Amino acid sequence: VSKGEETTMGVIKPDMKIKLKMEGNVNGHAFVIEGEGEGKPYDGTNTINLEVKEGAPLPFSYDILTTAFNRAFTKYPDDIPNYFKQSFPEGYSWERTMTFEDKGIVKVKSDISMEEDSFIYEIHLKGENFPPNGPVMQKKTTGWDASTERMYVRDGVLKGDVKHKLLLEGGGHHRVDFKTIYRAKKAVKLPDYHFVDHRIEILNHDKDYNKVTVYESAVARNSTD
Amino acid sequence: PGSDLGKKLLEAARAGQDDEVRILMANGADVNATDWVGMTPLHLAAWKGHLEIVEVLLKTGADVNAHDVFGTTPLHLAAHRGHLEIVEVLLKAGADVNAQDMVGKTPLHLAAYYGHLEIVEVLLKHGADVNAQDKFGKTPFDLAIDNGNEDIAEVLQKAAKLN
Repeated sequence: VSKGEETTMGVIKPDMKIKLKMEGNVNGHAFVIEGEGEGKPYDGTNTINLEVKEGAPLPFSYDILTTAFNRAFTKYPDDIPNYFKQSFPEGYSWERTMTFEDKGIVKVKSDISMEEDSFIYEIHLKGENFPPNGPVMQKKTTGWDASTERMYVRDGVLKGDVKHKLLLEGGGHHRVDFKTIYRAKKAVKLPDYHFVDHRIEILNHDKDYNKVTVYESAVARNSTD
Repeated sequence: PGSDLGKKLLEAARAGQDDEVRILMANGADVNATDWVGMTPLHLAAWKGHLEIVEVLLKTGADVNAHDVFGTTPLHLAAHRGHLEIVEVLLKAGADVNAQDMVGKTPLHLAAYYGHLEIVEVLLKHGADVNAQDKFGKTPFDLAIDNGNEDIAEVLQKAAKLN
């Protein structure tokens, strides 16, 4: 364990559980999902098991939800200040807009807190203007490509941008731009410009995606690296 | 429309910097400045529990019934957090006691879920609908039961009796 990682070992353990609830409304359809999982914050991995509690079956691609289901689960080198791990135990919140190539839009916010050895998320997600015959409402997506999020400070908080690609049945893709604001609930040491490389996948699901397992890996690095 | 003073006012309300809020308003800040998820200074002051700032924002023209992109009003936020005096001030200023958010929840749903009995009683007194169903068919009573708020559940069950 490195010097920088040890500074938060008192609060964020090498294994942490996850509990979450999402209230959502996509093209007018309301739903609730609850999740439980676990991850390794210093390895940058996390796994969440999700269940649709209200509004089943979902009439849209589950992929527009998966990146809403916590950058505390990011491997960070010691020379890049770790905005997310520093924020705990108090935690942080984030706000995000995802703009889709066919003018669908998702707006989502999340509150990330900590209780004992668990992170707790409260998520609200709204999707609007998805064309009914587009790949989101027709459930013709396969998953997200690997991505690189650009992290940089503005207005005393951390911003993250992703030029993303939603992969489609048949081999095509759908451009999606992510913009996120991450707000620590206390003063932390702020990082310079850097990257976070992501890979998110659905490992398992039942036919209607009422039950889904999501996995994500995330690693921070400098642009030179 | 977005403005530089508006952005600073949103941040001052978000940060609970009451004196800075007053300075910004004095210099023309738009009291109804709105961020990219629909939050206004009144939303933020209501959530943070800063009663004096809620009052001056309402006095200088803040929209008491503004909703964010998830359908949440300042009254929702104050009922959620248990801010009794702010709930009273918002209602006095015209807040819609039965406003529903994007999943159909009213302020009474939230007060019941989060266990704020005094707020439950204030909302009821001003005509909150005890039988209101969210988009999943659930009433405030259901949410009080779900979260083990038994005293609130009794208040709501008694109030649901019709004649």
